Amino acid sequence: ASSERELYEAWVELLSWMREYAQAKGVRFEKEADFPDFIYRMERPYDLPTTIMTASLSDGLGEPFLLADVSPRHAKLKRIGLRLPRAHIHLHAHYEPGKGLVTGKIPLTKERFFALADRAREALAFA
Amino acid sequence: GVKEDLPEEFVPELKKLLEVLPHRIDEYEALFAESPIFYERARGVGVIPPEVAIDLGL
Amino acid sequence: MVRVKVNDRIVEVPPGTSVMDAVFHAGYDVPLFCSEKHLSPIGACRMCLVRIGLIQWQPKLAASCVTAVADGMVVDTLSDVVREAQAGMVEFTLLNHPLDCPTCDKGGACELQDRTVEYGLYEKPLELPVYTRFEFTRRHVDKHHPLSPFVILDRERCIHCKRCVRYFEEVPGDEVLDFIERGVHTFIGTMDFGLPSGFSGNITDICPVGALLDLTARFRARNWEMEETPTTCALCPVGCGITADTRSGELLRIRAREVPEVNEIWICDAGRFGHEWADQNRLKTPLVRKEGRLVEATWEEAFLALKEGLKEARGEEVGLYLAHDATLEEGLLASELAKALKTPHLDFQGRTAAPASLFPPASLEDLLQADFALVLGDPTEEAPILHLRLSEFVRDLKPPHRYNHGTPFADLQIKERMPRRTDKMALFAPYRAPLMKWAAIHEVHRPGEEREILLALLGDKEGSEMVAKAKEAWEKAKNPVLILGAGVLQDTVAAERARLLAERKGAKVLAMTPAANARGLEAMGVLPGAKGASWDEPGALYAYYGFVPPEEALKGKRFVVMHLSHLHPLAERYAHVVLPAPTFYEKRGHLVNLEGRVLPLSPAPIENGEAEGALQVLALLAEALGVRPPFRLHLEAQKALKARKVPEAMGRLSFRLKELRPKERKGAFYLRPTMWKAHQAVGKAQEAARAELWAHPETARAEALPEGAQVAVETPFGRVEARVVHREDVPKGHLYLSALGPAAGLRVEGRVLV
Amino acid sequence: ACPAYAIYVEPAENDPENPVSAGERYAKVYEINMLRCIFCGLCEEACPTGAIVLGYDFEMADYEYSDLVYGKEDMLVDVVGTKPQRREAKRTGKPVKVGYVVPYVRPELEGFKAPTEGGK
Amino acid sequence: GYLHTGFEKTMEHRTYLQNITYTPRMDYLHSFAHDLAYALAVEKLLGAVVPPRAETIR
Amino acid sequence: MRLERVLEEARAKGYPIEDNGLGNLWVVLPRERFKEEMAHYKAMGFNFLADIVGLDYLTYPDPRPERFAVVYELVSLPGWKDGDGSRFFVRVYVPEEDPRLPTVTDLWGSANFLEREVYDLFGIVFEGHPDLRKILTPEDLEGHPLRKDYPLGETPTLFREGRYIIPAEFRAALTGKDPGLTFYKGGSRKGYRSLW
Amino acid sequence: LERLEPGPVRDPNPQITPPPRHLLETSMEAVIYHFKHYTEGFHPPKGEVYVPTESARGELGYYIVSDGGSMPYRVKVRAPSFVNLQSLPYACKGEQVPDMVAIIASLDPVMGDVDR
Amino acid sequence: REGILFTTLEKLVAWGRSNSLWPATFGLACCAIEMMASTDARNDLARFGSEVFRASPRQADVMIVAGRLSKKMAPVMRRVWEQMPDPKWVISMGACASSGGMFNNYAIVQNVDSVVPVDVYVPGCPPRPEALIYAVMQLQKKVRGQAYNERGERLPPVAAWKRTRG
Ligand code: SF4
Ligand code: SF4
Ligand code: SF4
Ligand code: SF4
Ligand code: FES
Repeated sequence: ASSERELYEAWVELLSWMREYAQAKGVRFEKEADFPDFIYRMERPYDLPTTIMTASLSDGLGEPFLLADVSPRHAKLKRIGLRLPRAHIHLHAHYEPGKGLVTGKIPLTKERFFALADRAREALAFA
Repeated sequence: GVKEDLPEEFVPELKKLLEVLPHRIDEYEALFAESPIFYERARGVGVIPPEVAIDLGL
Repeated sequence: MVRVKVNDRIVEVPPGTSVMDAVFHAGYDVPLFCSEKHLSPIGACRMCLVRIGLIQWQPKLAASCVTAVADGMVVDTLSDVVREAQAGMVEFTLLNHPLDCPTCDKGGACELQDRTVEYGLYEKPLELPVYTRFEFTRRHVDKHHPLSPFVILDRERCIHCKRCVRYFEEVPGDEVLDFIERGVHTFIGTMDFGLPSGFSGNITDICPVGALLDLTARFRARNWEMEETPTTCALCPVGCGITADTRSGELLRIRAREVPEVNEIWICDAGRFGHEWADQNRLKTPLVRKEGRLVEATWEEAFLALKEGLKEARGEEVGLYLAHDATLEEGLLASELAKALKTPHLDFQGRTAAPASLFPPASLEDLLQADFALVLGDPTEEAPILHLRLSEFVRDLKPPHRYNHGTPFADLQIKERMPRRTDKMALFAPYRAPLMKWAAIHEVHRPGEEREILLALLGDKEGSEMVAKAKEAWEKAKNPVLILGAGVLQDTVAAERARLLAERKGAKVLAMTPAANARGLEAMGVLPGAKGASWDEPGALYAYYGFVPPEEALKGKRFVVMHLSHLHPLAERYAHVVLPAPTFYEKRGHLVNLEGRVLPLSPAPIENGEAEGALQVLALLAEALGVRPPFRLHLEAQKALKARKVPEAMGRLSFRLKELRPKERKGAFYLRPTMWKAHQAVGKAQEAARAELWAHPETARAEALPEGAQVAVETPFGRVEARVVHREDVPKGHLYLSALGPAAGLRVEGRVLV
Repeated sequence: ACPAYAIYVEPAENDPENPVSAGERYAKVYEINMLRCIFCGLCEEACPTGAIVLGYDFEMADYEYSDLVYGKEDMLVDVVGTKPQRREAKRTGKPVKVGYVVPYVRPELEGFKAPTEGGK
Repeated sequence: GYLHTGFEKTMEHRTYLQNITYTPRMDYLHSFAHDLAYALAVEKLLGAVVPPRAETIR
Repeated sequence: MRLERVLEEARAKGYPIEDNGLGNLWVVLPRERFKEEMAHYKAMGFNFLADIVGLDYLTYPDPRPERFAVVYELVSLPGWKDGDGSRFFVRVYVPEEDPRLPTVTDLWGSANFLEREVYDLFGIVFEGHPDLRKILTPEDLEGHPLRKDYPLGETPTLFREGRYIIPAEFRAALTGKDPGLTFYKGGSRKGYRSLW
Repeated sequence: LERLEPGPVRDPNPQITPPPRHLLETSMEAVIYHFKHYTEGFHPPKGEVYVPTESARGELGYYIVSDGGSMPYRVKVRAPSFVNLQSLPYACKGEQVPDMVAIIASLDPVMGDVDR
Repeated sequence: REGILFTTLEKLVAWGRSNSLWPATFGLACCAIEMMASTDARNDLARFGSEVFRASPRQADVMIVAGRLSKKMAPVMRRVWEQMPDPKWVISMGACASSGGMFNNYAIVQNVDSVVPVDVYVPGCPPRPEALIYAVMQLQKKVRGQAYNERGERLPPVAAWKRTRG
């Protein structure tokens, strides 16, 4: 319901992290997508806390090692997903009220995400 | 069908002008039927048989 | 033939054929996505599912296309159930198809889009529409991934067009892609990271979405807006039909034009991307040497100059030396002129020691009916896509049935992922080739040895095992086609020996030349005079130049008139008049295709400023010389062409011109037959078309060379920087240097400049 | 949509760091020849960005052909008048007016505030 | 016949939608009638129907 | 209904009878027999000859017997003291070689000008017609203009820095003959209709 | 006015009608059809058609042959006033000279009919 | 000899000329019907020196080329233009005239400015009457010389020295 909001707020959060890691390691970031519902929004209420629907971390070859996508506004089954290229690792962030934002059921933290990132970055290291 | 809905504003004004017009129409008519000069300019002229109206296409 | 009834109409159509094609012949249609022209089907799209009676009705809707035909068959396509299903599959397809239409640049060419709207629509007269049943979030995956210096990849475009992956197998038989993860998690990728195949770019056209696009024209124009100008290629001697997509009188994009004579649906990469020089700074106002510098002049000012230049000239002092980029018309006019006013020679830039008028040409379609191909040369470089035509030959395919639409869209005769032969061809290159992938008979020869091979096949020298097996094979090959290089045509003896063998068992020849329209110009007698000289050599003291010649050419002259399209270092201390010349795109005239076929070249609609063809300019030199050539226009030239006895619209022409003027020297530097030409090295292809220097690891070592770097080299054909290639297929004792521009097969002298 | 073909549009792909429009494509050149503009309105209907929204302008007229092919920056929601109006208002130093009023804005416009019964 | 365009020609070189531009551009008076008449023709052809309210407005 | 005594006759004379499901009907005649046939109709109580549309079928994506075809629309005005509302077309395919055809000035003085137009726009000389002149077009432009063959006459539109549009390839528009970017079409894009 | 109440204002078959623009936001299929509609525009089937109508100016009608392209293969316009003008030398037989002006005017010329 | 070349005269006479504008409309289009509108009934023109609104160049020198035109009209218009007195101004009214709106055709004449020189364009087909007012206000101050172009460039106070006057 309003789950939505905290999720969005979480999505920003996560994104923020993605940038941080990006700068931290100096690794390449690229915003991928923006909301359809921003484009074709044109007088109908927009209030999303960012404009960004999809964004990714790339190796420095334009090849991502990590993709990060939010669900759109009215697009049901609202979750945020991650997936590591060539790994078949598909992560489904739910939000759980009374907890926070959970990875399956385990609460996400930044470090979790960093660990995922480093193992990605270093392992797959396509370039 | 048309591409969007009517204005609401359309309704007042539409009534309004229907009120005024009957009277107005009359007053234009009023200029013509009398004015015996109106007669003397118009009546005789503009002739053509109905039959020929179709033949030549009217 | 097979008795088909598709719904309400019957057709004969011989057996082994796809239902699909008869459908389209019948004027009935279906949505179609997987299978395609010139390619073996798969079932994957599943769009060609119909029901059929023969009279009952199948319990499962077979992909008609995949299935063969049957006599007395009924095909049902107007089925209510079909239409419903079509929509169905459409919806299914659309499930993750990311919304991107306005910025989609598949766009007008989004055939997918068009099928959607054709065949789609909800099952319900409606009083309220429906659009979906879907509503969940889509997949988000990969985009903005540059796949190549020419090609951008945004992955979620793909419909799982399997076409390209398929292409790579079918057409080049060289693979570089693959599906990756399974199920829905899947997606196609490369692990080449930039695909080093010589044919690649066709996939842009094949991509039935906009995943693979020409970045160079990304966000530059829109599909519909372009004028798609069918015209002719000339950039390789195949000179394929092409289509110049243009807006603002500027070349947006080259796409294939699908003549099934000189390609089918196939283009070289060099052809498609190697066009930016045209899109770039080019000569567009006449120049003259002042006293120290070049001066912006008119045509008139030049004509005055021409008279001046021809006031102390006898016309035997004058050299006419053309590019290998001249039309029949310009040829014809040169011919007639050099008659009229004798000059000591006519030549053209790419011209060789022994013509292709020493041999038959052949057809590509001829080459499918063939037995064996004995190959000496390099299809990949010289005649690129012929390489591919051979691949098909080799993969065993017999000529396509062409009907009331030409090509069908399924190969049942051949079926993908399946063998090829090696022993159906013989190969001679002086080094490495991709052909060796399919070759077992392959041989790296020394440069000058080619003749000897020939000699040995005739049996007056002793071959190798390969050459022996070859000997045998040529016997056993009842109608083989002999394929001849640059190293062949430029070396008299080799040519002679070939000439013998190919006569002995009479048989057609495919003559790959570094000249483009070598054969037309040959026919137009643009060959040395009896006293003569070559295009490379000086033979005059004044000159007309359709091209930038050899350095040694420039010395031996004192008035030089160049009709060029750009400036080059060779000119600003050797020029006396430079003039603007039109692109081959925007040139007008007729060319003699390597097949033997005459083709017209459309003028392209492009900006050019001033650039009034060599036709006019050559005419005007003659005007400056007191000689009216009987024509100076296209129109009269067509007449005059026809007069020379050529029937327009792809005549086959025949003539045997025997001149066997020797001219070889033995160098230690090679002119390697290359796939690129100097002026192409601009744009993003700047690097792609830079020079390479190949040498045996041994000689590399011995000269203490860095084998990653680029090295300065000085040749009498210019100073090149060249990446250093180790390659033991090059025997030491020669340096193979990638010859940008025409000219190959030569042993040439230069120096490893330091 | 423009039957007059009244639009010369050079496209471009936005800056990734500094995108002039959030999109990946924008209009690097946006020209309109008002000398034949159809002001289709269908124009508006096709545009999906709702970029194009008819104004309330009509105070346009000048002496020179090629001045009347209004540019991008003249075609914004950020200008304060018509080209001649504005050009006058600098040389004269006078301010602006446009002499129209509506009952209220059109919802479609949602930037610029026009005189509306409460301005002129 | 000192004026003329050849609308009839031109409109074969524009879309159906586009043609609706042309229809009131040859009747200074009742513009909408031309338009309607053309509309109807098309509507008939592909068999499309029009809402009652639409028809009211029309 | 006035129509019907024509219809049985038409059928009797074997003339093909076109019909659109929109209830529009043509009668395909030869040139020769037309005049008299049509004479008989007016006699049979056909009030009003509304139209003459000259047709150029230079290029069509189906075969037709002739390139030039005329079509009359005859009507019976029921609001008149005679008539039944009986409205129908007559189509008459026309040799390109002879752009002749006897007038119907003879039965309506409307015709006069209508046929004049048709001389201008398509090449047809209607036999027995007083005056051919253009009544609608220059006589300094020739070639019986408004034909498919006949030029379309475009000019590039101009924008800053001379940047121009050429109309005739700008268009994403098409004809049925035309294929566009697509290699084929079917479905909707081969037309569509409804019944529901 | 009596017969007026809420209702959709155009045909809701989105195949043949451009869709509402408040839904591009939503489905792809929308987007597709929308895009398509305003670019290419539909293909009506092959046919000729005519409808007679009463204009203010008289008998109005369009004889439209479409070949099933995106543009018609014939647009004939029935222009009443033009036909009505044929009857002018007739109408103006033996008339008086100041009167002749009015006699033209009274018939109503809209030159568009005529000129086309 | 036209009221110039002393400080006084030129301003005087120019005020005279500017304020007395007598429109001769050259209807052949929809423009006319809007033009009669443009005259009366909401706004006036009599306060801009106009009782002349009618067909004599023998009454006017303000040429309003109002509407889309054909080939047949070019010499006609030319001649009509010629049969005006020596100072004379050319308004090119509306899109239909000015560059030929939405027609590209042999029949039509596109870019009316071809036939005769112009000084004022006023786009829009239809435009608003009021735009025309704005235009003549322009034209007022234009012939007053208190005008430029959009590049600050000055211009003559007449239309009639851009091509030959007579
Ligand atoms: S691939 Fe086709 S359907 Fe998809 S966004 Fe591109 S043009 Fe649209
Ligand atoms: S990239 Fe294109 S051609 Fe290749 S499989 Fe995908 S949809 Fe088919
Ligand atoms: S194969 Fe030759 S002819 Fe064909 S596109 Fe390539 S260079 Fe041009
Ligand atoms: S610009 Fe418009 S109002 Fe003026 S003549 Fe042209 S179509 Fe008519
Ligand atoms: S299943 Fe795709 S074309 Fe046959």
